[PDB]
Amino acid sequence: HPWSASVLGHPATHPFYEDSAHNRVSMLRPNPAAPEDVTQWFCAEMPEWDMEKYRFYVDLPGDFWESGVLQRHLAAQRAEGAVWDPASGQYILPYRAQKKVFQVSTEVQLLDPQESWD
Amino acid sequence: MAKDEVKARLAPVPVYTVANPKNEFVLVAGENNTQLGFFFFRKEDAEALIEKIREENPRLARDSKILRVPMDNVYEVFTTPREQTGLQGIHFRFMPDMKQVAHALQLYKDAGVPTRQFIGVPVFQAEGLTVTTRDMQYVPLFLCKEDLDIAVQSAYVQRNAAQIKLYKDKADKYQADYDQIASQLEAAANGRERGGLESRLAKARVKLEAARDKVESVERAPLPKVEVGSFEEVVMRMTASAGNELAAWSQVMFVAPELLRD
Amino acid sequence: PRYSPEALAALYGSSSSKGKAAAAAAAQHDTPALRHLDVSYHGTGSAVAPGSGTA
Amino acid sequence: VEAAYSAYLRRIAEAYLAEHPQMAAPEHAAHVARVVRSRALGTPLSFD
Amino acid sequence: GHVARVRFYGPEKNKVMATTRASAPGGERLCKVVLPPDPELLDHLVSNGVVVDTGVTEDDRLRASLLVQMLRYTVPFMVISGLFWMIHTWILD
Amino acid sequence: YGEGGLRRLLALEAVVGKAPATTGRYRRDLELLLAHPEL
Amino acid sequence: XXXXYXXXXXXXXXXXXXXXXXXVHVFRKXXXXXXX
Amino acid sequence: DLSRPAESLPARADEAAVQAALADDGGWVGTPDPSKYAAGTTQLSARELQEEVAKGNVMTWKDFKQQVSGLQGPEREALLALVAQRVAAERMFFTLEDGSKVSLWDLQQYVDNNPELAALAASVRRIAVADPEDPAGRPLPGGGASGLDRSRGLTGAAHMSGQEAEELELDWGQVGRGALWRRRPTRWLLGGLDGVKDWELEAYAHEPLANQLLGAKYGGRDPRAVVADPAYAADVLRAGPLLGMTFVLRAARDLPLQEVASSWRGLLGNYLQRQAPLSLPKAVRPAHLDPTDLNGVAWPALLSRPAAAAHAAAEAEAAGAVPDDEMGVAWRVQSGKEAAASVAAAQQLLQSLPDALCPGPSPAAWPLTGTKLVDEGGRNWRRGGSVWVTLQPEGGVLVQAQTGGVVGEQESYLLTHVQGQEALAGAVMSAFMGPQPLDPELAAAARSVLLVPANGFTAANKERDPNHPLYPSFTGVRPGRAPRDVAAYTLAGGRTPLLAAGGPGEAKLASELRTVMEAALAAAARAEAEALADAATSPSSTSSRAAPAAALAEAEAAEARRARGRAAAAAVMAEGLRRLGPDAVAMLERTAAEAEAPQGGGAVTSSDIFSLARTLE
Amino acid sequence: NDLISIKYCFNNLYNYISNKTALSTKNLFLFSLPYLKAISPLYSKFMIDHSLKFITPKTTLKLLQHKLNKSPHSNSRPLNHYNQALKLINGYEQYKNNQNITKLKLNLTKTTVPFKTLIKKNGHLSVVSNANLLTGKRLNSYLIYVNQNLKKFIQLN
Ligand SMILES: CC[C@H](CC[C@@H](C)[C@H]1CC[C@H]2[C@@H]3CC=C4C[C@@H](O)CC[C@]4(C)[C@H]3CC[C@]12C)C(C)C
Ligand SMILES: CC[C@H](CC[C@@H](C)[C@H]1CC[C@H]2[C@@H]3CC=C4C[C@@H](O)CC[C@]4(C)[C@H]3CC[C@]12C)C(C)C
Repeated sequence: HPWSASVLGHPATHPFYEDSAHNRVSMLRPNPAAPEDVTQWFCAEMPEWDMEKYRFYVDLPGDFWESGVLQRHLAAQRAEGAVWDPASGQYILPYRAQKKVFQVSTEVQLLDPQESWD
Repeated sequence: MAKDEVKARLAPVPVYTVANPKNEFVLVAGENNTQLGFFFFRKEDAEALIEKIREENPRLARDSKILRVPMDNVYEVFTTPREQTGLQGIHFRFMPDMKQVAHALQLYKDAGVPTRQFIGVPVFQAEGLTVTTRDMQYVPLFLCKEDLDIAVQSAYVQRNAAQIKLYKDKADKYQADYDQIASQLEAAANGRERGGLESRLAKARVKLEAARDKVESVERAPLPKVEVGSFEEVVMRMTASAGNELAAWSQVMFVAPELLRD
Repeated sequence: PRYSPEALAALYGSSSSKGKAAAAAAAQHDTPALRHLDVSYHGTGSAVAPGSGTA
Repeated sequence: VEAAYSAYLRRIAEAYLAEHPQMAAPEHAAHVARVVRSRALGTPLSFD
Repeated sequence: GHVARVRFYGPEKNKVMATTRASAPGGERLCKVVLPPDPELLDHLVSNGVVVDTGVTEDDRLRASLLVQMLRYTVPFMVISGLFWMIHTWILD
Repeated sequence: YGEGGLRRLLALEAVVGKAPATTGRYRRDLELLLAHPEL
Repeated sequence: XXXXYXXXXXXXXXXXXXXXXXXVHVFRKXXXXXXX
Repeated sequence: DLSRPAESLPARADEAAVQAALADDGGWVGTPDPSKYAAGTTQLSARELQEEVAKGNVMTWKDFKQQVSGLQGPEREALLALVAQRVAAERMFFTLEDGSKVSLWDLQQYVDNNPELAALAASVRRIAVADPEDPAGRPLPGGGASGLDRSRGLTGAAHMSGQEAEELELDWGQVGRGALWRRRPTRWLLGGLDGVKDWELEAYAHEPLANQLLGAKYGGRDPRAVVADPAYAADVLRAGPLLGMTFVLRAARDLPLQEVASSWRGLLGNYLQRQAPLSLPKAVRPAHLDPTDLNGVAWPALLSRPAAAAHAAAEAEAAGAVPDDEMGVAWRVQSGKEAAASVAAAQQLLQSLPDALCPGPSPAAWPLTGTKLVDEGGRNWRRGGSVWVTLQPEGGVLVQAQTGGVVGEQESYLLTHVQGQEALAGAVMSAFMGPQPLDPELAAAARSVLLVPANGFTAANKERDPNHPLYPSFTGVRPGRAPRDVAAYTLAGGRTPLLAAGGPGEAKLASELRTVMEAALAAAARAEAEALADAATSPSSTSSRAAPAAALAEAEAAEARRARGRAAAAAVMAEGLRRLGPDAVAMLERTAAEAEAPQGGGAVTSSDIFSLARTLE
Repeated sequence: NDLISIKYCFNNLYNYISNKTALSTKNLFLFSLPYLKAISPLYSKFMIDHSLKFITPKTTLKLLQHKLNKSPHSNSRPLNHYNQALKLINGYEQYKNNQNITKLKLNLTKTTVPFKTLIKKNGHLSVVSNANLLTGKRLNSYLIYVNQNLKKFIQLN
C-alpha cells in the first residue's frame, strides 16, 4: 500500500514505531539536488514484514525469459553499491543508490515444482 | 611460425615419388656409401626413372608403385632426426621439371643478370595479384607460369575493364562538367566569368586528358612484374618467421599445379 | 538506408554544433533494396465459415 | 549544466556552513570543501 | 563473500544448495535456491571465491530415467494397497 | 541499425538521477504531512 | 637443402650428381637401395 | 592510509665513515638543556659535558656502557625496547616510488594496528572508486578480473592467464616431475596396485639466470651435443645452488613423522658420506646493505652502471679473480680441510632430526601439533602437504611448508634458515640431480629442460613466441583454400609485401640496400672519428689521478663516439630506405632479426647489420 | 613420459638453430603436462642480486634484458596501501636472515599457465486476407451507448 511503503509518519499506517511523546517517526531527506518537489525526496524503506500488500495475479507471455526484462531489472538494481571517494578520502553511498519516496527493493523468488507432493 | 602452420599451408600442392610394396622409398646408390631421395613434381619423371631402372634391373622395375603425397609429410620428415630412420648419407632432394625452370631462368635473365643456373624449385608470383576471400586478400603462389598467367590474364582483363568503365563514369561526370562551364561561358555577359570558367574548362579537360593517358597507359604499361623464387628458400623462410614477417607469410598459400588450366 | 561518406564527414569534422545539425538535416541516402527486392504480405483466405454446416 | 551543478554545490554549501558556523572560517577552505565534495554525491558511509 | 560452497543438484541442475560462512547473519546454515536462467551467475560465483560443485549428469537421458519412472508409476498402487491392507486385516485379522 | 540515424546522432541524472513518474498523485498529500507535524 | 641446376639435357648437382638427359642419366662422381 | 613519508635526512653513513665513530671516544648518549645549546646536539666538549654531568643533563658514553652492564631484567627490557623502536623509527627506512623514507616502527604499527583494514583484506568485497573528477562521481571502469583472485576455491594450483604470472615475478619455471615410491608399480601383477608412492616431487629453477649463465656458454650448439658431454653435467651439478633451485615435493598419502623421518635420515646419510669438496665461485662484490634504504637492490645498477658495465665489471673482478670459463665464474674447489668440518657439521645438523621433529614424548609440545599440516592426533602428516626447498649460493638453505586444499585458505609455513651449510646444499643438489639420484628420469628431464631455455625461451612459454619448441603460439589467420575458378583472384589491390625467395629483383634491391649500408656505416665511422677529434682537441682540465675513473672515462668516451656514429648511421639509414621504399626495410628487418643470436643480447658481418637494426629503434 | 615431449622439443630446437644459422649465412652471402607451472619462494630481485654477487656478466642476455626493460589514483583504496605495506614487510623479513616455527602472512603462489595461446596482438508478420466484421440483445447495447453519451454530455459543463 502506498502509505506502508516508506517510513513516512502518515496517519494511515498502524503506529508501529513511535517516540516517547507518541508521534510516529519519519525519515525524509529533501534531495538537495531537486528540492521543491516532495516526491523526489529520499526516505528509508519499511521492513517487509510490516507492509500491507496487494497480491496481484499476472500471466506471463510465452517469451518472457528470452526477452530479458527481469534480467535487465536485476542488473540495473544490483549494479550499484557503495563507493570510495578519493577526492574527499572517504566511503560514500551515492544518491542514485538510495530509494526515493514510495520505492522498494525487488525480491525475486522462484518455486520448485517438485516441492508439491500432490 | 610453428611447423603445424606450414604443414597445413603446404598440403594442397602434391608431389609424386615411387615406393615398394613394403612402402619403402627407392634411392640411387653411389660411391662411398651415398644414397638420396627424390620428389618429382610431374610423375612422368619418376616413371622415366623406373623405365631406366628396367634398362638395368627388371626385378626392381616390377617392384615399383607410384605414390602421390603432398609436401606435408615430406616436410614433416625433413623436420625430424634423419638418423632415427637411418642416415649415413641419404640426402633427400627435389627434381623440378625443366620447362618451368627454363621459364624461371628466362625470367631471371630478362632482368639484367644473365646466368643459366638455378637454386631450389621455381615458384612464380605476380605483382598486384592477390586472391581475396570473404574476409581477406590472400596471396596465391604458382609453380606453373601457365596457370599463373591464366589467373593474371583474367585479373588483368577485369581490372582494365573496370578502368575503362571508370573512365566512362568520369565521362558521365565530365559531360555534366562542361555543361555548367558551357552554361555561362558565352551565355551571359563576358569578362571575369568567361576567363575564370574557360580556365576552369582548360583545367578540367587537360586533367581528364592526362587522366585517360594514365588509364590506357595502364594497359600500355607492361605485364605486372612476375617474380620467380626457390621453393627451398620460401619454405625455410616460412618456418623461421616471427613478428612482421609472421603477418607477411601468414596470408600466402600455394595453388595446385595445373589446377587453373582444367 | 545507406549514407554517402560526405554526410558523415559533414556531421563529424565540423567543429560547429548547428553546423552538424544542418549537416544531419541536409544529408541524403540510397537504398539498394529498391533495386533487388519487393516484399508483399498476404493471408491465404479461407473458403469455409468457422461455424457453418460444411464445417 | 555548468550553472545548475555549480548552484547545486552552492546551495548545499550554504546549508552546511549555516548549520555549523564554527568551521565557517577560511581556515577550512580545504575542509568545508572536503565536506561539500562528500555531500554532493550521497551520504558519508561509516565503516561499521 | 558470505557463502563458501554451492552444489548444483537435481536431475536438471537448476537448484543449488548453498553453505553460509560463519561471517553470515545467523551462523552456518544450508539453504536451497531455485535459480532463474541468468547467464551471469557463474562468473559472479567463481570470482568471489566460491567452491562450486556439480553432479555426474548421467549423459544418457531416457536410459537414466526409465526404471525410476516405472517406479513413479507403480508405487502409488502399492502404497494404497498397503495402507488399506493394514487397516482391514492387521486389525480385524 | 535503425532509422533516423543522422538525427539519432545529434540534468542531474548522473547524481540523484531520474524522477519517478507514477506517484505525483500523492505529492500534495505529502506537503500537508509536512505542514502539520501533529498529524 | 638446395640443389644446383644447369639447363644445357640439364645437369644437376647435390650439395650423386644427377644428370637429366632428355630418359635420365644417374651419374656418380646404380639405384640398388631402398628404405629401412 | 599509507604515505607518511620523511625528508632527505642522513642516516646511512657509508660505513667507511662510520668506523671513525667505531674508533671514537668521549662520545655520549642523551640531549642537554635546550636553554643553553641549540637543538641538534651531538657536540660535547670537556667543560660543558663536565658541568652537565655534574648537573643531570647528559651521561657520557662509557657511563652508558656500565649502565647497560648494570641494567638487569625489567628496565633492561625497557631500554631494550626503547632503543629498538627508536632505531626502527629514525634509522632504517624503505622507499616509496617518490624515493622518500618510511621507517620500520611506523610501518610495523600501520600494518598490525588497524584491524578494520585487516577485516577488509580478509573478505573479497571489491569496491569501485569514485572519480576524483568532481561532476558526478561516476565509478571508473577499473574493475579487474585479477586471475589470482579468480583462482580461489580451486584445489591444486592457480590458473593465471599467462602474462599475469609474468608480471608477478614468478621466475621459477617447472623443470621436472618425479615420484618417491615406497615400491614402484609392476605391470605384471593385477593393475599395479602394488605401487605405493612415498611422495610426489617437482623441481623448479630460475629461468632468467638459467639463460644468463648457462646460455652464454652452452648456447649456440647442437642441444644433443651440449647435453652429451659430462662437462655440462658437472656444470649443472656445481652451478645448481647458484640458481636458487627449488624442490617442491608433496605428500601423496598418510605419513607418520617418525617413519618418514627415519627414512630421510637413511636417505641423506649416504649422500652425506660419499661426496668430495665443494666447487664454489668467487664473491666479486661485497653487496653491503643500505639499512636506510631497506628495499633497494643494486642489480639494475650492476647491469647499467656506465651503460658499459663490461669494462667496470672486468676491472672489478681484477681484484677477486678472473673467471675460469665463458659464463663468468671464477671457480674455487676448496682444499683438503673445510671439506670434512663442513660435512661433520652437516652430519650434526641431520643428527638433530629425531630431536627437532620428535622432542620428548608429549605431542602437546611438539611443533607440528595445533595446525593443519599434520592431523589433530599429532602423529600423521596430511595428504596434500607440500615441502619447498631452496638453496642459496653460499651454503644457505631455505625451507618452507604448505598445507594444500582450498586455495582460499592455504597455509604457508617457514621452517628454518641455516647459513654456511655448504655440505647439505651440495648433498641436496647432487642427490636430486647427482650421478646416482633418487630417480635418474627426472634428473635427465630436468637437465634437458634446463638446456631448452639456455637458447633464450622459457618452458611454460610466457611470451607467446611462435617459434617456441615445446608450446608454440598460433596465428589467428585461417589457411586459405585458393579457388579453382578465377573469381576471387582480384588483383584490384595496389600492394602486398614481396615474399619471394632468391630472385632476379631481390638480389638487386639487396645490393642497392648494401650500397646504402656502406654509405651509412662509412658515415658512422667518420662521425666516430669526428667525435675522436672532438674529445682529443678540447682542453680537459684533469688532474691525472684515480686510474679506474680514467679508464672508465676512456671506455665511455669510446662509447660516446660509438653512439654518435650510431645516430649518424640511423640518419642515413632513414635517408636511404626512405629513398628506395618499404620492401628494403622489410627484408633488412628479416635478415637482421634472424642474424641476431637467439640466446644473447647481441651475438652470432652480421654484427654490422644487427647493430644498424638497433639503429632502426 | 616427459622425455617424449622433450625429444620432440630437441628436434624442433636443433632444426630451428640450424635453419637460423643457415639463413644467416645465406643472406650474408646474398649481401656481400610436465612443465606448465611457476612459483616464487623468494622475490626475484633479492636472490638475483645474491647470486650475481659472484658472477661477472660480460654482456646482458635476452631474459635479463626483458627484466630491466620492464623495470621502469586508480589504485588508491586503503586495502591496496595495506597490500603494499605487507608486501614490503614480507620482503624485509624474507631478506632479514642474511612455537619455534613461523607461518607466513602471505601464501606462496603456485601457478599454472594456459597453453595453446595466440599472438600477443522484433515482431511478427501474420495477416488475414479480409477481416470478418461481426455481421451476419442489441437494444441494451444501444441503450447503454446513448446513456453513457448523454451522461458525458451533461458532465461536460
Ligand atoms: C634426502 C632428503 C631429501 C630432501 C632434503 C631435506 C630432507 C633436507 C634438505 C635441507 C635439510 C635440513 C637443513 C637444516 C635443518 C634444521 C636443523 O634443525 C635440523 C636439520 C635440518 C632439518 C636439515 C635436514 C633435512 C633437510 C630438510 C628427501 C626428499 C628424501
Ligand atoms: C617436511 C618434512 C617433515 C620433517 C620436518 C623438517 C622439514 C624439519 C627441517 C627443519 C625443521 C625445523 C628447524 C629448527 C626449528 C626450531 C627448533 O627450535 C624447533 C623445531 C624447528 C621448528 C624444526 C621443525 C621441523 C623441521 C621443519 C616431515 C613431514 C617428515
